[PDB]
Amino acid sequence: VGGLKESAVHSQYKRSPNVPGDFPDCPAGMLFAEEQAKNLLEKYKRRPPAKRPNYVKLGTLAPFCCPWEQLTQDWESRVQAY
Amino acid sequence: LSARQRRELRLFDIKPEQQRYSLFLPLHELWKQYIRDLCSGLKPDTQPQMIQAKLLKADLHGAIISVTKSKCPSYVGITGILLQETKHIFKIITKEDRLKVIPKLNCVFTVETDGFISYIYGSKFQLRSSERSAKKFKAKGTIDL
Amino acid sequence: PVKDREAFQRLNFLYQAAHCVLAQDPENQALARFYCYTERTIAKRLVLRRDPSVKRTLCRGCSSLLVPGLTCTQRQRRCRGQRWTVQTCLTCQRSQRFLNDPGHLLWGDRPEAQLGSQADS
Amino acid sequence: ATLRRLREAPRHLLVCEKSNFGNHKSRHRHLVQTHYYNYRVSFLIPECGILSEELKNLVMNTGPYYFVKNLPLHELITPEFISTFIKKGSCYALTYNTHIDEDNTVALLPNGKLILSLDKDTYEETGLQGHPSQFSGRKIMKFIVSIDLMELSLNLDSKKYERISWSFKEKKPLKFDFLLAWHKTGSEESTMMSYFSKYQIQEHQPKVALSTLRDLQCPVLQSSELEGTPEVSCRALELFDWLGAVFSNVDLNNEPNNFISTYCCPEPSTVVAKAYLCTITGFILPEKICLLLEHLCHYFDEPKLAPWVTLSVQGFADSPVSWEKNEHGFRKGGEHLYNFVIFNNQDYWLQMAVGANDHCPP
Amino acid sequence: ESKHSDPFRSKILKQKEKKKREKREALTLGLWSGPLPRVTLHCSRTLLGFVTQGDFSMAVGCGEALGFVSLTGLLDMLSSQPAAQRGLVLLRPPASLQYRFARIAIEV
Amino acid sequence: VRFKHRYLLCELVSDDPRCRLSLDDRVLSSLVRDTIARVHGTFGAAACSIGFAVRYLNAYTGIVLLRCRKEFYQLVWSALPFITYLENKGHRYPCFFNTLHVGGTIRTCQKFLIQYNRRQLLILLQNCTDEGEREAIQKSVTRSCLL
Amino acid sequence: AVFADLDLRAGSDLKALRGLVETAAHLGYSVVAINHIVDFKEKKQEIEKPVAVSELFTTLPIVQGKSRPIKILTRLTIIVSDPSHCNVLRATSSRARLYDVVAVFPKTEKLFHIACTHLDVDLVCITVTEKLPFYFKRPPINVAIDRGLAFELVYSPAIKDSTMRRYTISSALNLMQICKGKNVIISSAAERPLEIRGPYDVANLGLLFGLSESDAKAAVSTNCRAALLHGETRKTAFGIISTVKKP
Amino acid sequence: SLVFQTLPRHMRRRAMSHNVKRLPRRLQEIAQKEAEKAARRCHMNRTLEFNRRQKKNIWLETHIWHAKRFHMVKKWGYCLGERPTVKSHRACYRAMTNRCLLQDLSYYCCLELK
RNA sequence: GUUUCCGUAGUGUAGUGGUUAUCACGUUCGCCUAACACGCGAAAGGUCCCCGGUUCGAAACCGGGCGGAAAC
RNA sequence: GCCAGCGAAGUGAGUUCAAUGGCUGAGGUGAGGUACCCCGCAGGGGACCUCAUAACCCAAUUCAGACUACUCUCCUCCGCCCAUU
Ligand SMILES: [Zn+2]
Repeated sequence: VGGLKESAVHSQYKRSPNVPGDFPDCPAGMLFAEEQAKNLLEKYKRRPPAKRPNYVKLGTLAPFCCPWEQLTQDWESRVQAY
Repeated sequence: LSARQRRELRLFDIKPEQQRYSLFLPLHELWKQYIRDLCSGLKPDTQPQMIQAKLLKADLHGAIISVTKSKCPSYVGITGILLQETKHIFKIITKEDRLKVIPKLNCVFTVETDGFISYIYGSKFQLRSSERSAKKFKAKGTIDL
Repeated sequence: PVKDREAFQRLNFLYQAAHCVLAQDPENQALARFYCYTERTIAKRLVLRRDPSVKRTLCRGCSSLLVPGLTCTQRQRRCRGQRWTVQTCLTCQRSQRFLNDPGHLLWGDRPEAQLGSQADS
Repeated sequence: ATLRRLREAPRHLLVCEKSNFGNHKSRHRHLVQTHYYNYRVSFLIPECGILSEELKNLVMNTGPYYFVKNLPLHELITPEFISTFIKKGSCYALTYNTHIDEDNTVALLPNGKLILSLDKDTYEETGLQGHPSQFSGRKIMKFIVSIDLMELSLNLDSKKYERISWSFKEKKPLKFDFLLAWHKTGSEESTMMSYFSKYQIQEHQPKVALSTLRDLQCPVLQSSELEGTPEVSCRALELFDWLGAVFSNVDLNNEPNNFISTYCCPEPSTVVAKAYLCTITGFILPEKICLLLEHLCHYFDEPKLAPWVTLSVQGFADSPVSWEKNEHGFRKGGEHLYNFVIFNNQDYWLQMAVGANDHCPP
Repeated sequence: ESKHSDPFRSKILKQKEKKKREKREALTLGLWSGPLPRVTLHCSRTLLGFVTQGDFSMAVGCGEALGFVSLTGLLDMLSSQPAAQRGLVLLRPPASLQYRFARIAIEV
Repeated sequence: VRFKHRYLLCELVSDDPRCRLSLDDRVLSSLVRDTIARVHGTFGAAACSIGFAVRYLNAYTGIVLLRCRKEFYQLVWSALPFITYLENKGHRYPCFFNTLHVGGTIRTCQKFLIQYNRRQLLILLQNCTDEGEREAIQKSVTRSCLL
Repeated sequence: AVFADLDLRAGSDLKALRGLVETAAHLGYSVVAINHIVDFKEKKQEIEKPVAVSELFTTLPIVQGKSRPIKILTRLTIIVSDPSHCNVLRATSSRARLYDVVAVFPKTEKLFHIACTHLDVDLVCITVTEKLPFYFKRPPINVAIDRGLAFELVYSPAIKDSTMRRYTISSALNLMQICKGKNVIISSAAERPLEIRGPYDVANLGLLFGLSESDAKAAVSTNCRAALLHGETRKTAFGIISTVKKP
Repeated sequence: SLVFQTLPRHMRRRAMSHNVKRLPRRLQEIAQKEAEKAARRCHMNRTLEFNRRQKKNIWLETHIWHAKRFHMVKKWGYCLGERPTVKSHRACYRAMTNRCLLQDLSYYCCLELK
């Protein structure tokens, strides 16, 4: 018998998104992604520097999955403004 | 019994800091006649291993000290007699009135007797000096200074 | 009394060192308290039976060996029966009862004056 | 693990720089004037059988240097010694034959910074503010204290000066054998023999060895190529290995026998008939090398038969601080050295040798 | 990936030395409320999509990611390639700097 | 509180099979420890002697298993090509051949010996083509299914 | 950083003993110590007047370093094999307090454990001559590194036979995989006037042993300082050293 | 040559030395021969204890099965089983394409509309 | 992985349900003998593995750190 | 106080005569330097070069928790002494 992590591999190997908060909707996905952002930010401040790789040098805002309030507004600003 | 003995503190105040340090010399004079009354033989050839062993449990309150080695360069060279003696610190008073606190962390103190000079490595000598005279001074380690 | 003979010198030295502080400068008694607190601790761990004539001046509340003799209040009064000499300091406010009477001078010579005639070499 | 460290490497570094003497931003003067200790000064000129008389008088006038036996440290911090030599010039001090990882070593800077390297038995007894220099695992054994004497000269009655002056006189006596020298840069000229009349001071002259080598096989160089073109020019790395063998009397050919010497000349080369050798052995001031560097820069004022000349200065194996910040240690060898390969078109190669535990400035 | 300049480092020693000054907005190593110009053009390769379920698969036998993109990110790439293979689109993990290519295929 | 070992296999491939009958643990320990002192010096002769011991040897088969450390496996495994002239009462010239250097782990070191043994008898079928020997192969297959 | 210490095992005459002092003063050695071999068969302990350093030396040692006189000290190395002989060594704590640094040479694993835990010695001699195998256990090593005990890993294989080169490199590499190299010193017991090398060359024989890439230089300087200082706290007392100063 | 380590790795309990009753019957007879060679009580109504604890979370009927051998992490709803204490990450997929598996999904609510 | 026990002059070991350090062997000396092996008396010799804590006082009691030993 | 187990394939390391923390190169962070570039507020950023990255320690069925041995490091709370205003 598995658990919630075994309930998480039930959908990601079946190529369907998970039902709690992994699909972005307005009332539900914004509350779980913020709850997802509260767990890894606590883990980010837990580790001292010179042990973790920096994120300004390598990429962008990550692993915090909320730029799509402005990312979907940006890809329409690239096409419709020309 | 714990907090009731610790109401203000047993610590000094501002006014006994200026008590004209040459008047603390009879406290050193009392200690100077105390060492002569302890072994009662000094001059011809009398057991230098005994002198350094009786000072293990001896109450060295009111004795002159001078720091000849310490890990801090600022601690080295401070002279004066001591008044308090706590777990790993002991408070001394120096020349013209000012008191200084030197910790017993990693340093040695030089105690001048009449015809003897004994170094006291302050890294092993700690832990509430009333209990130093009681028990448990065993052979452990070196003092890399 | 072979190894314990060294221990008698370490107790009366710190007792006398508290008198040398108060003989030169009174009203600053932090040195007299710590020298009595170290004196009581050595006698607590290295067990010695001190005399009741000196020990009744140490003021066993925390520590004051000379302070009630020249600063605090030691007077005579009659509480219920025989009169009592009450020794009370001004730090921990504890009292020690000692009765002074001519009817019990035979018992007053029992703890202290009997060892003056029986302790032989 | 046990087989890796038997064959891996020691730490060594080389920085090669090409530049121009006529450049306004060139640091050929600043790197020599701020290099503090010099023992071996050797220069080579190919095809030179008759030396110029101006350069010959410059070799014989590099010193002198003085040696004082059993000089204490409190003598060098008196206000009489500072106002005589330090305030009116640049005085140098180096404790002779006291190795940097064995005993105490005291050095003096021309900026007035008495930077001394002490061990653990002395750093705890003097009581001077310092910092660790090289980590030997966990037990730190060496410490270096920097004492700026010029900032103490403004306030001689300050608490910083009386802490240091008491630490040497009555607190810790420390006598040494100093290699003393002074550059005359003052109005009132007073010799060092008049000041140190009590101790055993001896005036020493630098050893001058003049030689002439014949039939030397010099490589082919291009100043605008450091890595070396194939079969046309040579690499600047290959000349730094070749140059030490000429000074060490090693110029041989291929000998297939029981004693094969596998030391080939860097190719392509050119047979050069004459080669002038010199060796200036002594405590050399860096200001005398600056008059030597500018004379070799003015050596190509006339059309000479030599394509390039040599200026190589080797420092001590006992210098605490060189290049203004670099704490030179001693881990099974390692010495500091710089080099000048001066060409006819005012171009030079700067080959700086870095020891075992040492850094390098530009 | 070519590394990017970090001008936010000068405000960190400004923040640490001010915090110890006032004793005697927590933006330390990757947080800032300025997300407007980066979504336009920040990285070398233009980023368009994320991955929510990122793990290696025991079914196929290799890395199988699962995430979300936009339509205008797809149809800008799909208009550029009417020729051969089209779903060959690189991905970049934030802990690394190595672009790795996958095969986009929408199975509905 | 334990040491990490390395176990290397060897195989004597030679003609004149009287050399394969003259194999012993006293001779093999005096052969390998001597030829390290002939190729290398006294450093590797004793650095590969404090953990070196023999554990597995079949004179009829010809498989040699040796012991060595994590820090000194590169000296034994490099001394293997330079082992010639096994001197005895006769004239013998063997030469060792490695199969797979196993990092410790005796169990899978014996597993590789099984898959090496199974591939040797299958090739031996058509090349030999003997009626009396093919019945002996059928005795090897049947007893292996009984294991 | 007191550099280039030694442990010499040679006494038969003053002509060969003074020659080892002048030879060690030539290369790099500032402090030279002399051992005294005491066996369990003879049961003889000449402690009273063994050397007379100030009497039998000509008053002026000269090194090429700081030109300081050599701190010539007298050490003791006892060949111990039976537990009925170590009881005499345990009786030397109050009878005869001489021989400033005392080294012990164990032969039994029951006797090696008490020397590193119970017996108060300064250093432990580990030499292997003529087929002497000995297991190195980790609990008697892990206590000795915190106590301050060091190990005289004395090398002298080039005297008589080249087969002794194997038994020095074998026992040392058994120690380096176990002790991890915290306090292990190396020195040469020299009886001939040319059996001593320069201390810049000794530091690779400890790197032949491995032991570090850098602390092999500190195995003759730093670890020899902590091993000589362990004999000073054993000589007078462990916490208070009282010295008589008469100017 | 050990009997206690002959058992399969899924069937290993470290309390085999304190009480022998955590072992099978046939393996106990050898362990009785090996025994010759080799905190307070609780008296409270546990039903009323779990009734008080149910005021905070939801506390399903099978919580006494799951919390005993799973890592319990509180979430947006109640605490439910997420990861097993025994390492079974490769075992859950292996018991899903070849063998059998079942879960406890009781947080899925239902809305009846008459 | 598992369990229990142990650390005491030089060795083997008692002892203590907390305030004193000892018995056997061996050494030294003494008794004895022309000089002896036994018997017998007495002395030298203590980090009671280490630290903390409880208590008026831990060889002991408790806690931690090692160490050692008995067997599947 | 006392009473309850299952020999059956395969642990996001799964060894059991007991595998595995690898090398080189490029970074991160923490010191040091610039004859280099850009932005023009003396300033800042980028580029390049040198160096530190450890100690304590080892999986044997697994997990949670307490205790103990720790420093290349980061955060909080302070002490002592030196020097300055
Ligand atoms: Zn009071």
